[PDB]
Amino acid sequence: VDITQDFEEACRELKLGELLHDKLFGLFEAMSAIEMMDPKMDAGMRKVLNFEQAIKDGTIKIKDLTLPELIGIMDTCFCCLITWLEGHSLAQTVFTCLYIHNPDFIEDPAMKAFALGILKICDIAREKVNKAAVFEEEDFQSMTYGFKMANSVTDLRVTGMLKDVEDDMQRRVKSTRSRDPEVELEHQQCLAVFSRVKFTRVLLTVLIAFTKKETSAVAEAQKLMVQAADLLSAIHNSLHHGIQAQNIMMGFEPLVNQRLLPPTFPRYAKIIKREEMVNYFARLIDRIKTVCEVVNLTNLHCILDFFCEFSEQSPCVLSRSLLQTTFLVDNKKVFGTHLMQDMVKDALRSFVSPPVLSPKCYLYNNHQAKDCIDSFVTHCVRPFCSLIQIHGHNRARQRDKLGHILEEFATLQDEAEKVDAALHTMLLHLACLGTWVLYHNLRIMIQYLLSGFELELYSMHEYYYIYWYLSEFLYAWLMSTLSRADGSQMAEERPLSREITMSQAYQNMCAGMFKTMVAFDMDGKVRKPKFELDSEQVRYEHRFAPFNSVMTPPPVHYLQFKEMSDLNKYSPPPQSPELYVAASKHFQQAKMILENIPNPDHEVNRILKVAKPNFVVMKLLAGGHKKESKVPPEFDFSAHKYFPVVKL
Amino acid sequence: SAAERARQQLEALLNKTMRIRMTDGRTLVGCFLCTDRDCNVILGSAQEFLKPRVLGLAMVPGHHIVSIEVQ
Amino acid sequence: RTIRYVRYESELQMPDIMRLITKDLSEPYSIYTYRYFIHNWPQLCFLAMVGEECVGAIVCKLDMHKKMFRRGYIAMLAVDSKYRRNGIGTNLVKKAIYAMVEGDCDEVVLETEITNKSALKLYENLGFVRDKRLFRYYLNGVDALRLKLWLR
Amino acid sequence: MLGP
Ligand SMILES: *C(=O)CSCCNC(=O)CCNC(=O)[C@H](O)C(C)(C)COP(=O)(O)OP(=O)(O)OC[C@H]1O[C@@H](n2cnc3c(N)ncnc32)[C@H](O)[C@@H]1OP(=O)(O)O
Repeated sequence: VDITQDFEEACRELKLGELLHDKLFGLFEAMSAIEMMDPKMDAGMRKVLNFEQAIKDGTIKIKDLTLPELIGIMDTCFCCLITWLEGHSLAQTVFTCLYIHNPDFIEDPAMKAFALGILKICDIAREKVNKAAVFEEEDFQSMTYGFKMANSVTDLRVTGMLKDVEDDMQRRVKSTRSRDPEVELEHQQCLAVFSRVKFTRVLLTVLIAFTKKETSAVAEAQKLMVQAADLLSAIHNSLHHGIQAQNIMMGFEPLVNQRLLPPTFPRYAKIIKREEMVNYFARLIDRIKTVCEVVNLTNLHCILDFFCEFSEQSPCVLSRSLLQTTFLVDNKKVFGTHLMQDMVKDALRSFVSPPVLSPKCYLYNNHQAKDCIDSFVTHCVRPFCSLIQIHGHNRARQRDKLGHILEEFATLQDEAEKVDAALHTMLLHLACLGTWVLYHNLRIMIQYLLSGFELELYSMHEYYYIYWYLSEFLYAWLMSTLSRADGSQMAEERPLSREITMSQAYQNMCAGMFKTMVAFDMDGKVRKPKFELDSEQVRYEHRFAPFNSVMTPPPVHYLQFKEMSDLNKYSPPPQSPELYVAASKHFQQAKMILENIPNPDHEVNRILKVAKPNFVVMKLLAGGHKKESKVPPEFDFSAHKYFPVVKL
Repeated sequence: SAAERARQQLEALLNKTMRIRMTDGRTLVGCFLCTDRDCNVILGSAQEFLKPRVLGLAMVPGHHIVSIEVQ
Repeated sequence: RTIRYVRYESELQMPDIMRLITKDLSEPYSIYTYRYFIHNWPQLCFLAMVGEECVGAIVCKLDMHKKMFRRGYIAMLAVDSKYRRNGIGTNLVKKAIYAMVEGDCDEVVLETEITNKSALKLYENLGFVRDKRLFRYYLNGVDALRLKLWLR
Repeated sequence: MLGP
């Protein structure tokens, strides 16, 4: 029955701002209501046709496919796969290819083999990403929309099919190996198709090896990754042969998935162009090559350093998951060979060498001491897995998780202190495990503070007190911890020399930046909140709120911060000249400490690339240059993530 | 009293089918939950058949509907 | 030209707000979102009107979150293109902030696109602090920044 | 700009 006439008239006599919900629906379930009129709200709005209805229609080609059409289809499938790997939805990006809906109906061996290879690669990538679970809410969409992805044929059979397809094309390539332009074009197209098939097989084999439970197969993928370089060179050289799109290419239906789109607001992913396809795959191959070397490290600290260095590259979602899975193939076994407790014991012995873990002490064979140290290690096994998982996330979401991990690390520090005190009482070796936990806590705090610079969360007027906490308090504590660790190693007897040198350089640069910012404020070149009311005390307390959970080192409140960082303590108070001179001296010290370091790696070169230009600026500005100007200076963070270049 | 009677009838119209059939078709059915003086209707667990979609809560506006029907 | 700031009074002003927000904001808002924000917290919504038109609109919300601190929220801000750079938006945010602090608010939060440098400069001048980075938080694709103003 |  129709009641529109009786409904519109009734609704037109309302109170102009009155709703009709009865008793349990107010404005909140009414939020997120899909207004089915707007283009940006309603997800659903020639002829839409799926593969089954396209085979009979004839608009699709399922037999005797021309080489340029094959090249175009393969290239666009690669583009869709890369777009999915970049974080877009599966259904709207990769399954627009009508061939991978059901490869059984495909009769051409090359197209069917490539479709099965793409499906297997997608399945392996989804399994690895889900197992690691290092992806956030919007960095990956692993939902398959109820589709089936090559669950029938085994992966080894798919690789064999790809190999057979490549072998059936090698004969064609060699048959035309040689002045007829048409045969030259045919040979070039055949070579391009072979290159694409071979690269697909290489990538699938690399992922398969990463899916194996034996760590031996991981190292075997390096040769295939090397072959991928030449394969991609060929694939990029032969790119103007395939059939171009008409956006909509002959074979793809962009809107074939309309009943499977989520009911929420649409994001409308945009598939990338064919030009950038080759570059992304080369970068991914290089990233996987970097990942494959993680099975050689034997100690926990090197593993953590490698994880930090890899995450500093801002890698893709798939590669991080691969690294996480190859680090922890099981819930408790690292690399599938060593239990993590043994790894933590080895790390402790190499870093501080407590008497309990030393074979030459009477505490190794004791029953109570062994149980106590085993309990401590078992309690410590979890926070390190959590820390590595946090390192596996993206750059934006690392800060919050790092701030949250401090509670568990402080509990672990307290437990370590109690254990060490009890063991020392039993022995009669002081603060050994405490020193180790303090070093890890200080490293976490340092990285947490620097991630603020990395993500542009710190304002211009907030630099001067952020660098002070890094320089005078945190890195000063870190140097004491490393010196205590190095001292205890020799006292019970340099692996920590490089870390000590790097820490010294970082501390010197941070102190120089702090002095420069303080002098800039004193001159009047830094813009401050001109209005309203936001006390710097509240800003400081909320900036350093996560540090309140930890107890050692004690948190520094605003009242204590002013006393320590006050320039009035020096009699007479220093003018801006003096602060500029001090900053120049700090930069010179950092440059010398780096230049004296043998074999400078990539991390040293970038830091040298900011210390040198900033030192010249500090000396030039120390002479009174542009002293009367009140314009704010420009800080460029391109050279280094955490340390900007002071440009006037 | 006419306004009160109309409000009572509209309130009784809740918890029904209330098929929408907007100006582009889409044959929305769902369940009627609330309305306003602009004649826009919000639904719940609403499907959309072009020419099932299980939308969460449609908000079909006043100037996009043709005729509604309640079973 | 005299610019007058008038608080929200009745639903007759809703079409003025909707026109200003839609033509300026990028994300899509249904009319029920405006109705929720206006009806639940009418004391925090202010408009900038000249003559017999509307040139500004600020829509805000205030509600306790996690039963830990009463957090304020600036949900919508818009100034007409022909009238920007006259300090309309700054005064709108100032009045919203004063209303929130009169309502015993502990903090004020908001999001904005990182590419929108004008709003970032305005909030930094006013005293807001960048708190979190959100990748692809919007529909357009621009990474969003969560600005906070800690009061206590 | 309220974001989801
Ligand atoms: C989710 O709602 C919130 S995002 C806010 C909405 N963004 C948006 O694009 C819609 C509204 N945008 C605006 O038109 C503009 O960004 C507003 C909202 C800030 C309104 O502009 P106003 O003109 O009201 O801003 P002012 O009130 O003039 O003060 C702004 C401060 O920032 C500097 N500023 C402003 N626009 C600038 C441009 N284009 N370039 C440089 N600097 C700009 C102003 O100069 C002012 O600082 P002052 O030094 O002038 O005091």
